[PDB]
Amino acid sequence: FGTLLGYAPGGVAIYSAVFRSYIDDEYMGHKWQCVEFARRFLFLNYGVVFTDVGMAWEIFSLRFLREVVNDNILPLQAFPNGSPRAPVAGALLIWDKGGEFKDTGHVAIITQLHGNKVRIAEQNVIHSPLPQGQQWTRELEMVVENGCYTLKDTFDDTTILGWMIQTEDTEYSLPQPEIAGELLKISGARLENKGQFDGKWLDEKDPLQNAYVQANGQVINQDPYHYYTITESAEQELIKATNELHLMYLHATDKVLKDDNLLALFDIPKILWPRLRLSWQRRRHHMITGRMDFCMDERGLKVYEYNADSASCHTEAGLILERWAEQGYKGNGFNPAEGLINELAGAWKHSRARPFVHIMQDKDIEENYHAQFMEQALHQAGFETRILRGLDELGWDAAGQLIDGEGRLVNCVWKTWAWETAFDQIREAAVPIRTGHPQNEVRLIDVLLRPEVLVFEPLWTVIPGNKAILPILWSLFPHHRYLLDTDFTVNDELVKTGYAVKPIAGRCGSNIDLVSHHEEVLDKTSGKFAEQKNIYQQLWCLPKVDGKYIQVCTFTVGGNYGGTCLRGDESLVIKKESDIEPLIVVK
Amino acid sequence: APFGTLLGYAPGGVAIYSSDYRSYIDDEYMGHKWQCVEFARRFLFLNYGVVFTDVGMAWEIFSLRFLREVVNDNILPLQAFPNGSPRAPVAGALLIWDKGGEFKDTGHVAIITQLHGNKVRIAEQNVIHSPLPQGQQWTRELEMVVENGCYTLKDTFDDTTILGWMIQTEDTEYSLPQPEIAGELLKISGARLENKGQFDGKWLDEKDPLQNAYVQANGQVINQDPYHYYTITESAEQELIKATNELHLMYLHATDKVLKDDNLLALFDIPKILWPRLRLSWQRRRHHMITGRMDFCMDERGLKVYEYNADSASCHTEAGLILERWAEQGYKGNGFNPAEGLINELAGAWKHSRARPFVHIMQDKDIEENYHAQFMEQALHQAGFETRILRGLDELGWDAAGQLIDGEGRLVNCVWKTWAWETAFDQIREFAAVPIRTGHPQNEVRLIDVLLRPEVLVFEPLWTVIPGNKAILPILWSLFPHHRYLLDTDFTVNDELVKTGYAVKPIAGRCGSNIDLVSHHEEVLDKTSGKFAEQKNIYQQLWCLPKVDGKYIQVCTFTVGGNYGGTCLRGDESLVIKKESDIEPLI
Ligand SMILES: Nc1ncnc2c1ncn2[C@@H]1O[C@H](COP(=O)(O)OP(=O)(O)NP(=O)(O)O)[C@@H](O)[C@H]1O
Ligand SMILES: Nc1ncnc2c1ncn2[C@@H]1O[C@H](COP(=O)(O)OP(=O)(O)NP(=O)(O)O)[C@@H](O)[C@H]1O
Ligand SMILES: [Mg+2]
Ligand SMILES: [Mg+2]
Ligand SMILES: [Mg+2]
Ligand SMILES: [Mg+2]
Repeated sequence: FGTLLGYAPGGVAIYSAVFRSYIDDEYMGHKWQCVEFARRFLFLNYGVVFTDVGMAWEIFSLRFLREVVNDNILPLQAFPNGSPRAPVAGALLIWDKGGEFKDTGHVAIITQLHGNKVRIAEQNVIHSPLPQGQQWTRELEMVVENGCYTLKDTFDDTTILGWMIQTEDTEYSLPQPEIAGELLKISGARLENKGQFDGKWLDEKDPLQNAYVQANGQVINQDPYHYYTITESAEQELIKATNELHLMYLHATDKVLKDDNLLALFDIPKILWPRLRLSWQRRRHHMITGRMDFCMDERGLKVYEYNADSASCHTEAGLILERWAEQGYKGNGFNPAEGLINELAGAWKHSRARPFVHIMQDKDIEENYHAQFMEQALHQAGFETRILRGLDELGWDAAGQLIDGEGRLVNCVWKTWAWETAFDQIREAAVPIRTGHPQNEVRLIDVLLRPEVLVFEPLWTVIPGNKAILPILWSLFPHHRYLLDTDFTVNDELVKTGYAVKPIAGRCGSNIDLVSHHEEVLDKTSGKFAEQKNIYQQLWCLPKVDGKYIQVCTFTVGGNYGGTCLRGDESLVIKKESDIEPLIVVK
Repeated sequence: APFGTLLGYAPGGVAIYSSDYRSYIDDEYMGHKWQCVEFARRFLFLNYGVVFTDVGMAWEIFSLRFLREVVNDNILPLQAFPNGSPRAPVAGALLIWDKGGEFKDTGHVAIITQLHGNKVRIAEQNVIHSPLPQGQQWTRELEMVVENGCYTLKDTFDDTTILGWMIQTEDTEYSLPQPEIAGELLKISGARLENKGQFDGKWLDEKDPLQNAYVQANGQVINQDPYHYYTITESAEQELIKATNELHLMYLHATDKVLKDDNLLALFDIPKILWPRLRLSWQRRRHHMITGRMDFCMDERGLKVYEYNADSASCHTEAGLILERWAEQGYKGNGFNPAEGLINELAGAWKHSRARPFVHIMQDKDIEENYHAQFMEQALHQAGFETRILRGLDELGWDAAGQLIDGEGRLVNCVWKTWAWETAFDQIREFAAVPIRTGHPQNEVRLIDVLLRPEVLVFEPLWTVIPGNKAILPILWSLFPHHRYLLDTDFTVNDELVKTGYAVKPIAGRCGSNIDLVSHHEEVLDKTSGKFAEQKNIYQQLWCLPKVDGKYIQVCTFTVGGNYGGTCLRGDESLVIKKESDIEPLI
């Protein structure tokens, strides 16, 4: 393991959790699989990288590479084995899962084309030192007949999907694989009632679970004997979409922070602009968790919003639903969010956070278990926490430093508070924060914006959590399959489709108005944000399944998929009071 | 309060320490703990993401006409208003003091934190060294008198002079012209020493390996008349320092702009394959440049810069040591060696480079490069590094796997090259990634097989080829039109250049090779042969060196870690300075 075997062109080493391979703070892969080599190769040689993928064969489905130096997105065309499009050096070559590559699939780099052969460089095929100075691992027979190009693999039971090239030229290239509507259908299921949820099924021995009870009782939803399922094909679409939209959202965030006209649309205090930028530039890789809201049904997959600032439901999807399973599911399926705690613990272990982080939650019994759920992650990652319930335990020394109750310094914190809240305190000649007070009255903004404090999630995360970014995403990725047309007005095309009126910095499902392509108000909610800037997002009603509208939620943990959860409501607009609906992935 | 003790915070949480006798924030140099400039610059960066260049004295800030936006190396305009100006001294502006009274010769600077119609509050660092009133975010209050539109401030001191304030804005109304220096101060004068035989035998100490290195190459000699020297006024040096820091920031801005636009970068004739790396380099090794050298024409007419040797520059030993020996040996006046601390500031930039513990020095087998290697070896040694000089490439070879190793078999991972990158680029002009060897029968390692090895960390960084290439001159002209120090440089002989006459110069040449100086009369004032005849030329406005005491003197300033590192001369019987032109003692 790890023995250096040789080098691909340009001098890219080839070898045979704590195996994460990074070059700077860019994730190359897992040591030392086929994907890690192809990614690193592309990263050291062309400054580009493809998004996270579970299996190597999932690569052949991407249609874009990211250019790191400027978070720019480039077009990547795919080509089937046997194409007029010739397989040039440096192109990605992918294998479907099958034979030698049972389930994984495979990927390598074409280092050199010939007249009757081709040389590829790759990892996890060869585990022996290569001959002095030879920069390739295998050769593959190529058949050039009638302008068409075919590659023949050295194995006898492996399908080669094709090669890929980063180019605008779409000629000879195939279309982006589109998933079957049926495979995306959500459908109800039921457990056999043997009184499995008739009592204290939630383990009250566990402090975390018990905190949940204190805030919600022994309840997940009205009927715990009923649950829903999604095909394992859907979860994969969910993983494709989550990872892909995650990059999109950042590509737009960077785009926003690069032009005062675009940033100006978010109504953030103009005094926080330079700080937004600086935060983006040095904490771009420090985001920890996020939740994406989707509509999923036979029509396809659409994104409503990306709660990137401060999300929740982690405890529910990643702990309670597990208990529910362990308590009453005897099937073969699985909870798409089972390993959320670890995913998070992972993200924390690699976050440049201080050894001792203060957890800042509000004095709401409902946040208690959320703060503790996260504290579990931080503790699993080896950090020291101290859960601050409200701003009362906070104070300043004589000089002006932030100390907690025990009297220690507060320089690193993970908040439950949304940044827009601290923003509010500003909207009343440079970030006005107190550094001392006769009564020691410390405020939220007096902590989160104290330059010396390391906050999670980062400041810039409020750009992607703000809806003013949706119209921008549309502008940059027009007619993208997961996107919904949204604008800061009701344009001609929207007036025609119907739309959702939404406050740019709202949440909980507040002040949302749903108008049809007719005139009628399909549904409306109240809220505290009825006075802020609204956006209008193309309508796209939630699917009703077994008497409840259902919205799919995935989580992002450090940029990548972290799980899926369900949310149901008797009405079209999911709200804070909505129920969590058990979900079980099936194949 | 002792040194380093925190007394309080300015607006936004910018701490104020007691400087009762160097600070960085990430990778950005802020100042020296804890001067008035260290706080002034830190305030701006933490609050506004901008910063102003390295200044010798705080009073010099008032002469600066631009700020730097760090998050994108963009340059912002900064106007200066006299104290007594219609322009009101808004909060956040810079308040600069001229040297005098309480602020003797250092001068002084502070930040206006708030206005009160009849008063103003400011924060600073090297004025009061005692804790401040719990919570008070200012250090002093000045009386602002407003009489008929004008604004005047009165400083709490009776003998000091307040220059005015500065505001980053495009509105030049009420503002001051960027001062110019009286050409008479920029004149280079000839001087002579009393001949009492100070330079007749062996004045260079041969027991010092360094000096001996110099002598084995040049003998006990610097120029043809060691008794004659030149002088410039301390004001000209200040100007020279002013210009060096300014141009350095300019070139770096021009580099950023080039690596952000393919249509520009393409004018450099750098093998495409390297583009992604050029970019990656600018991004990581942004602050890793050690030392460069600028070439100027200075005289009553003012200051012009011909080129900026940022890749590989020499003359460091001559200026910072041999001339030191010359003075210590035959000078007894009051003037000084403008380059005396090179070695010390050199060790400086190394100590703060992200350099690896053992650094291989790579020179070419030139009895002349030996002392430039060894001189640099001293700074490395002083900054605490282990070195081994490599003369030529015979000593290099590869392991069985393909790793670069030196004579004594150790790994070559870090390197300070004497070689010019273009030499390595040339080995590319003769694939699907940079064509380097990671193995070879005869174990024959080329230059490029080292500099472009991904694991090999080199100095100077790859990107420096850009500023070092003269295709940047036209770009620089384009960005900073009729700039005080720039010369009209284009890629063709445009109308204007026909009028002035111009220099024909290869974009990637050195030593003064293949230069053609044509007059407005359209005559060839001078020519030089060379090995760069066949590459792309740029044409720069003629601006002949001045002739002083029989020779033409060109001024040179060293850049070191981005800031002025000293000055030296070079004279020649011709208008063209070459590798053979001698160094002339400056004082
Ligand atoms: N374009 C749309 N078409 C149909 N329904 C929509 C649309 N946008 C939103 N909704 C519904 O409105 C709810 C609220 O919209 P959403 O974009 O999630 O805003 P939010 O208040 O920021 N969410 P959250 O932070 O989870 O509480 C969703 O959960 C959907 O059920
Ligand atoms: N615009 C100009 N007008 C008049 N003389 C010039 C001009 N540009 C250059 N020269 C002269 O030509 C010499 C060579 O030009 P320079 O720009 O230093 O090129 P170089 O060969 O890259 N320098 P170097 O790397 O130090 O050896 C200068 O030192 C001057 O003596
Ligand atoms: Mg939502
Ligand atoms: Mg939301
Ligand atoms: Mg020169
Ligand atoms: Mg040069």
